[PDB]
Amino acid sequence: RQLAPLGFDLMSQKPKRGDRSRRDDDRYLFLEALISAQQKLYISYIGRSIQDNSERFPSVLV
Amino acid sequence: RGELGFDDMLSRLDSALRSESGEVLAAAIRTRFPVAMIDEFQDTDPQQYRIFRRIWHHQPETALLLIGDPKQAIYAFRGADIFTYMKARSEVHAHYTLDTNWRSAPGMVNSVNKLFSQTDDAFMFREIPFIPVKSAGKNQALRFVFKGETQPAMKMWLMEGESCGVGDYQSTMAQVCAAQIRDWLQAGQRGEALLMNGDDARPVRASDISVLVRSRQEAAQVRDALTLLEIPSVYLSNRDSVFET
Amino acid sequence: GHLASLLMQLNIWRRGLAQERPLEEWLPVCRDMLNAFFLPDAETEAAMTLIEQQWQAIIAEGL
Amino acid sequence: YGADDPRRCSGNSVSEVLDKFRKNYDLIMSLPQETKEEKEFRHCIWL
Amino acid sequence: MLRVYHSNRLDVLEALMEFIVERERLDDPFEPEMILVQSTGMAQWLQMTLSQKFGIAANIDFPLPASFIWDMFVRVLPEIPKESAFNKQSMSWKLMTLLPQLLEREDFTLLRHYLTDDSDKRKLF
Amino acid sequence: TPHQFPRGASPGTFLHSLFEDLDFTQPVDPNWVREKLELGGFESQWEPVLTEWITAVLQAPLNETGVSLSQLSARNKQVEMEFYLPISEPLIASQLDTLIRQFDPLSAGCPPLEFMQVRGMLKGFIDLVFRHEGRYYLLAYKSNWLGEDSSAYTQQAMAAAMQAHRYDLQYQLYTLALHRYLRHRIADYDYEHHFGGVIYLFLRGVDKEHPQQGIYTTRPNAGLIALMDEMFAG
Amino acid sequence: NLYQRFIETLESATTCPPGLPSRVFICGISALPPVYLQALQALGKHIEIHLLFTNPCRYYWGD
Amino acid sequence: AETLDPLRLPLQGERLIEASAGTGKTFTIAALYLRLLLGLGGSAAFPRPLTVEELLVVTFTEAATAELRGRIRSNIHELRIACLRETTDNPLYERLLEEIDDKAQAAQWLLLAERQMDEAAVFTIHGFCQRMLNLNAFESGMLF
Amino acid sequence: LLSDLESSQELDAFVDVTPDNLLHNIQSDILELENRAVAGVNIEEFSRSDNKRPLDPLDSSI
Ligand SMILES: Nc1ncnc2c1ncn2[C@@H]1O[C@H](COP(=O)(O)OP(=O)(O)NP(=O)(O)O)[C@@H](O)[C@H]1O
Repeated sequence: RQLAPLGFDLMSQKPKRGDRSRRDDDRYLFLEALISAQQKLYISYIGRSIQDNSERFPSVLV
Repeated sequence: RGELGFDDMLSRLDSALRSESGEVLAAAIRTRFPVAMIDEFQDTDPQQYRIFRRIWHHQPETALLLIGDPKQAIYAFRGADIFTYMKARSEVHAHYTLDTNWRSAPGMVNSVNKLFSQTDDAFMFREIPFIPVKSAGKNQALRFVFKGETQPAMKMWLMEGESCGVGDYQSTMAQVCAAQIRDWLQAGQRGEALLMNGDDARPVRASDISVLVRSRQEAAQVRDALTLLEIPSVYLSNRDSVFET
Repeated sequence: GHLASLLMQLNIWRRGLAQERPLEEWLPVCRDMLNAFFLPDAETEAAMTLIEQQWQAIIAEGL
Repeated sequence: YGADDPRRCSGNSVSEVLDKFRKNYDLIMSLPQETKEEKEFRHCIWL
Repeated sequence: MLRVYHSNRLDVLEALMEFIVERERLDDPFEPEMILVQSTGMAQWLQMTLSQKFGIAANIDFPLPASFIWDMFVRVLPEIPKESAFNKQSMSWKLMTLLPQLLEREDFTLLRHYLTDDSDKRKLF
Repeated sequence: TPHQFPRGASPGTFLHSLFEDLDFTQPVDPNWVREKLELGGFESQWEPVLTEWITAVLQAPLNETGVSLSQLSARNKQVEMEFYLPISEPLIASQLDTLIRQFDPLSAGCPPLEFMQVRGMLKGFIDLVFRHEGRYYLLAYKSNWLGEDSSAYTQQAMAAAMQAHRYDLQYQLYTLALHRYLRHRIADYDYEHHFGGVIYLFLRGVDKEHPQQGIYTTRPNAGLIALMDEMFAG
Repeated sequence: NLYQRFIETLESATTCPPGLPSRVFICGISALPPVYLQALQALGKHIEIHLLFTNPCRYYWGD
Repeated sequence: AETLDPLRLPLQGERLIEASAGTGKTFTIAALYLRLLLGLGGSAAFPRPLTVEELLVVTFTEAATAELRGRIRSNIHELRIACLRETTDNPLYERLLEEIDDKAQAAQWLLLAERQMDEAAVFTIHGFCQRMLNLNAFESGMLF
Repeated sequence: LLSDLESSQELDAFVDVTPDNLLHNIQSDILELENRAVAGVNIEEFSRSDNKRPLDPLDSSI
């Protein structure tokens, strides 16, 4: 999930270590989910739209 | 209400860029995106070109790549304009061109070249000159074999009679198209009709056959006659609502 | 007679809420509106209390 | 490196780790804090 | 001292916490245990596991790091309010008043162009 | 009057929230009661009276030790304690009701407990826990309108209400929870030595005229507590 | 403004200030601001703080 | 009008590329995207190498946008694999490899781009307008 | 940040993972900080597929 900065925030201009962002948070949640799984990991996603029979794509993480 | 719409989005961005503060806003967009590549540029509104010019016209260290084909400008009804495309074409000094067609068999390319070379200034615009294109070496082997006989790349089905009405034309052509698609499907189900790239081949499925129509009623007239032969078909531009069934 | 009694209220309040007011004048508005327009019940009392609590919190921060 | 040190509780199962910690709890607590240079040296040796 | 416990799995950490709680007992019975968690689900899991191990889990405070840090400010230093004057909710209504008073300034010129066309202080808010 | 005060879920929660943030070692403030009545939305007419009533609660004596709620300092009190109690083997109503009837007469008076098998955790919020003379106690607030007269708040009527709303099992589980918590925390813990009993405080029942009306005190049998602990453990 | 004063008070404190809890646990938190870490480091002298950090990698994998 | 060679096309100022149907207008977008990511072409190249988030691509329809994004992802992956193996079976990738000076750094940049491909700035005109309005509501004068 | 703390005494309590599954293989690769994927730079490395790890067909961890 993407939530861009306000645009006049000064932090995102010159970031330092420890600054939190939603992108890094979700990318690390995906790693936590993998590490915490003890027996089985199940991953699903929509491949083709039911309405138009188009082609969707999986996340860059998957 | 604090709402917004597509045309309202474009108009508001244009107004902002035209206002006094828009200059600053321009940098905000220009520093963000140094290089921008617009595709399908033949369909362009005056607002969109004013925006693109305001942002990327003469500032240094910022490129702009316009890619478009004026012969394909078909969205006039939607607000697009070919005249603004030609204005942009005049305002740009450099021009680049692609020579070879990589899409279709050498038969279709020659067919189109011959059909558009009949007259001079076929597109009746002096700024839209037509030139013949050459097929690529990869497609030289493409063929379509029907019942053991290679079919011509393009086939015009002429209706019979002197004066034909619009409704009679529509009904007769829908029926003829249905019959021909049924024959193609029957001959492909037995492995005869094959789309061949050299030695490789594959039968003609009901999916690879597409019927291009202009209007909705036209598509429905096609679909009814096509279902009369118990042939499955779907209309990709269908905007009907489920609740109307 | 009941419907015409509703609209009358809908009239009065639509004239009262037009004018801008300071924050301390906005305090009794929510309670008066709730008790005038609504007759609470066992289930709705929770929602009405939540409404009053959030309204009071907003105006309390403002004050 | 550091296997003899009571701090390290790395083991093959949860129970082994818990027992290795439980046996040397007092020894761990009593030990003085490691110097920052020692910690960096240990992490460098492990790599 | 500040001791850091590294573990690839959470159960080891939770069992270490269990053993440390059992080894060193709190003198006063009414003194609540302090455990910092940023999510309620983590606190729920910690409670359900500690109760399953010890027999009961109670008097375990679960404050957020910010709330805990402010609480420690309150206790170590004198003349500190219960709640900070500068918070996210109150700075809103303070800036709402301060902004019209500062539009005349040169530095806020851009802001003026933003706040020129507002009618019911929507942009301001 | 307190007896004619409005009742319900929200009035009860408001009455409890009053004591949740009330300081016992200080006299009641009129402005604070007025602000709380403004929050609840009740009539301001109650503000002069309710304040007095609150003091009647704080100064009312307790079990024969004679403890006043005002005598409890902030260090010897714990308000709204949340507890988690695991139940490993399935809890059968029949296998528990028999023991509760054996060791408690209130259960013997009532019909047998009826509920489906449950295995898992048990949650609960104890209203107040406080220690006096190195002896711990359990205090539970109840704002149920037993009757219109003070006679409905006597010992027999309070016991009847306890039996009707099945607060017996409630305070029994609370005692099991407190027992386990004290055994966990207090080094060298003993039930008889350190436990002081259970106190149900009926707010509206509290009257300065009669010391017994409003308060109820009961101590669960140690054998019942031990057998219940063993049952819930395995 | 309170951070530096809070750190300096405990840094120069000869004895443990009254009212602080015996020990603290920090469980389930994989991200903290550097200032909170400085405050907890200064506070660790008087009272013990146990950080439970779920670390996916065994070796040193940061920088 | 000149014949077009994607590697030799200079990327400075305004440039118009016009051609008939099925001539590979869309297909050239990927080659230009790779050139921009790696900063290739010498004199014809951009002054500095760029990142995924700094390249804007504008398409007509949403489906075309998704197609182009997926295809650019695939091309970045294949070119990175080629840079790692220093050999390839495609003529375009072969010419690119001939043009690349250092292949390890190129593979590193391509890896970063492949990881940031979720943030690829490939929009339509209306989506571009909406996104620029939201990201710059302060300058444009809109609501947040 | 944690490494940069001066007055910190840290002990490591890890639990080794046996690579008996695909999921356990991935978790062990993450835990041991080692790379298993084969790029195929060498022609000899690119031809043979033995460099990779065997995957059980019945395995359905991931
Ligand atoms: N250099 C190339 N080498 C190989 N195949 C190519 C090349 N350029 C284009 N193609 C193929 O040509 C076909 C159509 O190319 P495309 O990029 O759609 O041109 P186009 O200008 O977009 N046609 P259109 O969108 O109708 O104007 C696709 O199958 C491409 O894979």
